[PDB]
Amino acid sequence: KVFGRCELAAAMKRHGLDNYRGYSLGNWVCAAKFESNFNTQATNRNTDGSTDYGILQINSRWWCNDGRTPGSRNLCNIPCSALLSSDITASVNCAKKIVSDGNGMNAWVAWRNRCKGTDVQAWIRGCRL
Ligand SMILES: [Cl-]
Ligand code: NA
Repeated sequence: KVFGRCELAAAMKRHGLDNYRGYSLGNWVCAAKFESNFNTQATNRNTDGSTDYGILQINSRWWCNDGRTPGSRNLCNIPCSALLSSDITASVNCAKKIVSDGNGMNAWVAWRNRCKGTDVQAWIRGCRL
């Protein structure tokens, strides 16, 4: 599923991401924009052999099981395929664990490089929230 910007903002809000660990909704929508371009089906192989999955490009080295990442953990206790669903519940639940891991949203390199310090409120501007 390719979400609309405000459609994704509404779904992230319903699932409790709006100001989760102090990160406003625009931060989450900005991260999704540059990670996946709002595509739930996005996958990307990393140099280390891990893969990133879904709207927030969650990595198989720590967070989900894909059966092909040697030495990895599954700290969200989910198949990585669950992160590609049109229903973002699994991605949101796993993102809450990741953002709580100690470095906040710096866990998402694209958030640090393209969202951090920017006018992230622009990502929810015009949305009925
Ligand atoms: Cl933080
Ligand atoms: Na894994």
